[PDB]
Amino acid sequence: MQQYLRLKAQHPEILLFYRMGDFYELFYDDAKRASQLLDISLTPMAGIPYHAVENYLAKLVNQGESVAICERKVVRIVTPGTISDEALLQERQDNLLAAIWQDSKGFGYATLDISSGRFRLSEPADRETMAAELQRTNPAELLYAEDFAEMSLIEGRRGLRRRPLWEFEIDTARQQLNLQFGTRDLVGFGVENAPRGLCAAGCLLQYAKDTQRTTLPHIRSITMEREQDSIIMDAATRRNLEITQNLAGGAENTLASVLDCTVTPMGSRMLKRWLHMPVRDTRVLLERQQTIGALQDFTAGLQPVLRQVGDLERILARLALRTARPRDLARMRHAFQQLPELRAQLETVDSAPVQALREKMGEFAELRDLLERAIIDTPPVLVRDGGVIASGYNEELDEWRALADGATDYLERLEVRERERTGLDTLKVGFNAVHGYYIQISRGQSHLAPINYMRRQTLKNAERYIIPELKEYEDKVLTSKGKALALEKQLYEELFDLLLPHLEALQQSASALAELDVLVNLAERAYTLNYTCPTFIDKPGIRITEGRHPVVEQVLNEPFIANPLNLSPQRRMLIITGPNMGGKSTYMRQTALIALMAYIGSYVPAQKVEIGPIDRIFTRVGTFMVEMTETANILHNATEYSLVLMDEIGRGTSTYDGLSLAWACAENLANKIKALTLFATHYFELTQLPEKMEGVANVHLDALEHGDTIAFMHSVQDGAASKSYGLAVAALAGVPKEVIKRARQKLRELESIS
Amino acid sequence: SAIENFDAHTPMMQQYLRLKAQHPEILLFYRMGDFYELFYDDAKRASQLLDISLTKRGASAGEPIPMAGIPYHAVENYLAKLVNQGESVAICEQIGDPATSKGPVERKVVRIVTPGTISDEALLQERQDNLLAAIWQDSKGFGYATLDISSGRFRLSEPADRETMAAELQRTNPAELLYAEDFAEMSLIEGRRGLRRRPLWEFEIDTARQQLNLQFGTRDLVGFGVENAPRGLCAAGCLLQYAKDTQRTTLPHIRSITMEREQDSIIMDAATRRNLEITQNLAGGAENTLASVLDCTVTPMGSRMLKRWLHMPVRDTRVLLERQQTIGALQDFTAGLQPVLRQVGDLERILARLALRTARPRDLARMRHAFQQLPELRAQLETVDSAPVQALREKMGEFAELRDLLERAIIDTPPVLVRDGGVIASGYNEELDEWRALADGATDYLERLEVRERERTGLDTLKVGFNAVHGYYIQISRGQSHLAPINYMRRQTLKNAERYIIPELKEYEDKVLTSKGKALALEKQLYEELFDLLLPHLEALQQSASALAELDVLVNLAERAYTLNYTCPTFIDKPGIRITEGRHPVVEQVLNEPFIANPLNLSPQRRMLIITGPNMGGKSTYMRQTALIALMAYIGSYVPAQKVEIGPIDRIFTRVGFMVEMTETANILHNATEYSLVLMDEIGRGTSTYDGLSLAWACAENLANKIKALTLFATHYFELTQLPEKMEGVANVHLDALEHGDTIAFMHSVQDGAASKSYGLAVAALAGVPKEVIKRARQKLRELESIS
DNA sequence: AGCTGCCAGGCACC
DNA sequence: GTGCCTTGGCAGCT
Ligand SMILES: Nc1ncnc2c1ncn2[C@@H]1O[C@H](COP(=O)(O)OP(=O)(O)O)[C@@H](O)[C@H]1O
Ligand SMILES: [Mg+2]
Repeated sequence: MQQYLRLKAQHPEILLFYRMGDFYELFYDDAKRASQLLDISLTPMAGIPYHAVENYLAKLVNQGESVAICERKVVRIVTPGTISDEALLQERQDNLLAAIWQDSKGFGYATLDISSGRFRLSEPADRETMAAELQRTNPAELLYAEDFAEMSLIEGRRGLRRRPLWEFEIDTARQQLNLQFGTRDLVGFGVENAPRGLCAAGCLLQYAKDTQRTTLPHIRSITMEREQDSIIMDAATRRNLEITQNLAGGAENTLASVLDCTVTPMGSRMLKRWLHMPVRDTRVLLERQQTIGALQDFTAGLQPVLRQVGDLERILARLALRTARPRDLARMRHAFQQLPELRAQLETVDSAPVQALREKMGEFAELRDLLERAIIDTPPVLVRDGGVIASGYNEELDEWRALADGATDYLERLEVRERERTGLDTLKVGFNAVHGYYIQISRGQSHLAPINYMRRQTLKNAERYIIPELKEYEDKVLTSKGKALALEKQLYEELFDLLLPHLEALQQSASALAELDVLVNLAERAYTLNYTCPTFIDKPGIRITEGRHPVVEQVLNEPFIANPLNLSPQRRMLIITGPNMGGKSTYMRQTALIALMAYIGSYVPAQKVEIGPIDRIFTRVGTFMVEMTETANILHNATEYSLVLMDEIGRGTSTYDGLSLAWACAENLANKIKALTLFATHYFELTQLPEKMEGVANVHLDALEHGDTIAFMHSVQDGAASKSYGLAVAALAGVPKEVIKRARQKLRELESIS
Repeated sequence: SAIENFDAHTPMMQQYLRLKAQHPEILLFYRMGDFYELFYDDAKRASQLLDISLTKRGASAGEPIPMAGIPYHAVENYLAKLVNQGESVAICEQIGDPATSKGPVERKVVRIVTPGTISDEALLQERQDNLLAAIWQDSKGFGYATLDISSGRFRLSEPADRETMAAELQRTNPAELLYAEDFAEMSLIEGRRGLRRRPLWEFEIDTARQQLNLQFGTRDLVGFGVENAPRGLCAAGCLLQYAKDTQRTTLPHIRSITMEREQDSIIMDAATRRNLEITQNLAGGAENTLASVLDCTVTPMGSRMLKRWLHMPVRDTRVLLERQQTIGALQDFTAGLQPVLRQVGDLERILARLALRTARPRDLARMRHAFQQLPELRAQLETVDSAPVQALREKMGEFAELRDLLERAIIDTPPVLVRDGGVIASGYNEELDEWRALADGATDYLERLEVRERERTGLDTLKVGFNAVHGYYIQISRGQSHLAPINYMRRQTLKNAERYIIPELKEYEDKVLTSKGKALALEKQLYEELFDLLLPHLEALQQSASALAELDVLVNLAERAYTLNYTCPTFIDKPGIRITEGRHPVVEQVLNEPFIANPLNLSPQRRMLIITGPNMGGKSTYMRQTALIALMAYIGSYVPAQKVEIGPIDRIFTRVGFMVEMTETANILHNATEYSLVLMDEIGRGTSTYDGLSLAWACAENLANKIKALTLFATHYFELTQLPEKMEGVANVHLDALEHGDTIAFMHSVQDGAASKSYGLAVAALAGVPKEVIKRARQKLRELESIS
């Protein structure tokens, strides 16, 4: 046990699994942390069983831990961002490697999805935009230059990896990026004039390659994510809208929960991506809109077939890495068989892009016929033990099998020859690695074992023998079965050689199939959930009719209530007064969301939506300090094409400081920024604003008082709120009648003064 | 779908289905030979829960039988897994003797492991209580009972309202909760772990009394002062009935019950406990809580007690003074006692296993070891001049006789279990010394017979060996196996060697095996004999463990008082709190800068402080420390300040800033009295400007003028600084700030009077709100300031 | 030292 | 009097 320490040197910053029998023990500083992650005991030992390493691996890997197995030297290493095995990955969630680094000018960024090969790079200018990306992409592993200054950005992130500065040298990166894609220059990818980003990308690429020690011919390109291309959404806005992850960490009662009725895992992952990346370019959208409406009818017929395609993206990765297993080629073939049925259905769909996805989807006939002949219906998990290549694929194999089988058949009749020529009904042939083939007599019966029988193993209640004949046909079995196992593997490896030259076209199929899933889904959702198609206008504005919060309406078993909205440049800002109770917050969020969805190509929960160009979405809807910091970022960055949602700011400090801060903020967003604003507030004094400045208007929520409770409504109406309900609720909440009456007195006296 | 009427099943599955029908909701481990097995549904679940194979074993009444199992020897790993996910398991054992059992061997469920009744070292946590509990509801209140099965501690109580009941669940935090079937307030109990719905009949009062009396050996419950408390007794009844059915043995360590009266201790509510971070930080960890800072006990049974104390402050002026006196006398003796007190270990829980006849060999060895530290504890404490200390030196006994029993009965370091022997020592039982010796002829015998047979046969590969399946043997290699004596009877064959047996050896096989088993049965008989010798003293032993735990706690609090610099507070007759240079006992450690200590004078004439101050000024911390100083004072501990005078305090309320705030606040208005300490922390929420301020006003008014509680009222509303003007008993304090220059500065120092101003704009400016906007908010502020 | 597979002891069934 | 079967232990082969 002294050979562990000297070989920990090899990899210091990584957990070292070490083999001791049927477990993988861990020592020293590494056991404390490994028991503190996986729920096991520390003795400084700690270890796991062999037929479950791949869970106590997938689970350290989930928490940003690279791992290193040790069998004698380090044989396997995994890292959070570089895995591609279906056991280690979560079915419907991206898993990225990222690299980040820092010039004096600003930041360079690069994400890799090792499975899809989806390789993106960006170049955030300021602090908070680098922060917004770290949020959105959620790298499972973060490479960062040692010299990286602003660590408060990535300080507590899981699976951080400090790397030398020289891995972010521009010309080493350029070469290696160009060698990877097979080009002279990266101009065809739109990135040659973007050196910061390319550094991030060169370092990342460098490292991926290392973790794999193979080519990665699925990584054939790179794209850059320009700022002006997307509607920008700060981390806080992403979180408040609950796009994929609800505020409480989970994933239900979220926008994706409602909108994500895709059937392939690769399509779930793509939908979620789109949802986090609304694009400002109406082109791509207007085209998405029209695709989505075309497949309205063809939904029922398409999805159940599309479901059979499966996760063809991730399978295509294990083909590239050459790790793909029997069941993976089997799932690849099953998908090819779907392609013709799908092609038949998209034939009629009159939409130039739907027809493009059918072209891009491919058919792949050779390959479908190839694996139809070369694999059985349902092979076993691994090639390891043969029985995967179908009978009739290759004369030679079949011959070697028929040989083995005729030795099995002999040995069965030998079981019946000896049973007859002994009169002993517990006789039987068996197989075992210890002894090879063997006859076996029960213990009570074993003394009548014929004199030619040679004994070999005394068991508790039986005895085992061998004879020249028996051993001679073992020879026959072992020979055949073994030669034919070696053939299956060679035959199976050749299936890789024939499949790989079409890797390019296949990636394109999975991707076309992936988009087809998403759009077919968005089409079904649009139809089922009574969404309408939003139209786009030139000036900034949001005109909604009977619109809704897409999640709240699916979740609550009370009726939703639909509200209008009418923001234009002549009506930029609504001062929303009245009680809150979620109602005001909902009216706002359904706005952010209806816009988000519009600007993703989806249909929207409303009788009608007109909408202008939006560049950022801000949603302070959630210390006083946080509130003000968030409010600061909004005032510093809103343009007049921003959508800005603000929730009773002022609460938390003094009547007058807050009244004043809120007044000063509304003035600023309405006269200076001129951004389209919903300004929830409680200050009644703010309702004078419409008189004191153009382009502000008053709207409100109200409540009905019946019986023994109070109906907090959901319905926005013109003008200011002429009532308050805090005392109303104090009453229903059990506060002594006399106290309430004293508060009511205090109320009429404080208000009267204003 | 098959009809599975009794007589369609096999004799075995009949026996199973009968026992299983007595445990329909919980897994049944079913001893079948060497394996605990599980069938149907149970197997399906067990398979999912414990990750084990789901298989089949021969249909019974037409349909096949799902099956899952685990060998008997690995049962406790799996009992651990299940108990940790709040699952009960009924253990069914074999009672009979299959060699004289015609049908299936008799089978009785002998125990039931449930999360509130575990008493094994490996299933529990050393520094953390594990309570069973029962709750039930009357038309007019709440009955409630708790057992700590591994010490016998058995309390009962009767909370008057929803919020006190919510306080009591939070405080006690039962791993398991039996609750009556007709319980109304599922808000309290839904979503707790180990929830157990029980039928009304178990909470019937005459039955509770019957059982409880019978367990305690009494005609009535008058001497436990609970004969008065049928609301709570009904809980006890249902608790006990349950314990008995889990354990299925006597429970001699459950000898009394004790009421927890409302007046006997400072009642704090959900909010207050959460917000004082007594044992749980505000995220859920234990890092940096009261208990983290104060808990340097050396035994686990002591760490647990300090935590019950911290959680239930006592209002007995006499218990408190005796406690302070102890922390005083013992201050010099902490360095010597603690290293000795540590070796006592967790005797509390050992005596639990002793009560249940469960204790293992290493349990008795550590009981012996504890006994061995008593004479040195009696020395160290004799010289200490303090009667309370001397009554603990007294109560902790010495136990010279039982110590000499374990020293003669058991070897120094025995194995974990009795099941293989090697526990009882030489000299204790002469019949065992005799049986051991006949069994250990190996010292040179099999070696001698081996060597003499190798020379007689001339067959160098000849070895003697035992293998568990075929007994002893003489082995010969296959090269030489045809040359072996004709006398050698072939016994076991192998690939390259052939083992034989002869009379001389088969006879030594028998001499050895019957004697080894005779010696194990007798040893197991001697071991269980230890329990009957010890058990008679169980009561005086329990009183010892308690003594040593309390000593651990006090010796601790003494050391804590020295190293952290605390002073004995004094108590007074009327309500009031008077702190000179006092600190938050916790936050003055996590901080790597000196803690700005602060004063406080609360009296019946100066009983509400409106507390203003900027955000992050130190307001919440000022209130938190006030309650922790009151909290520590009322456990007998020394306190984090220079001087403290504190009056009686019945209850502590906390509100920290919808329909929930309103209710919480109403509870404070209904149950607060002159003797309560109330912390409103920035309350008052409305749907308009002056909505919520109005309520805070009326609430502050009502608290000052009608309730007359002691009150720390932190506030953002400057409107409330006018309260002293109008209200009697109300005064303004503030946490100082220096805008002075352009920046902030939090001086963290409480001062008299209203604050100079609110700092909202300055704090907004510090957040990075653009200057042009702060400039215009100020233009607006001077607008609003001009009204008055 | 590593991998394979008999064995533990109940009871049902032929 | 052989059948059948969980999991963990370690014997019996390399
Ligand atoms: N007496 C003090 N001395 C030094 N630091 C303090 C003191 N009181 C509070 N603080 C620090 O200031 C922080 C914020 O204090 P806090 O009580 O929350 O102010 P407020 O409640 O008014 O918002 C605390 O977490 C603590 O670290
Ligand atoms: Mg505070």
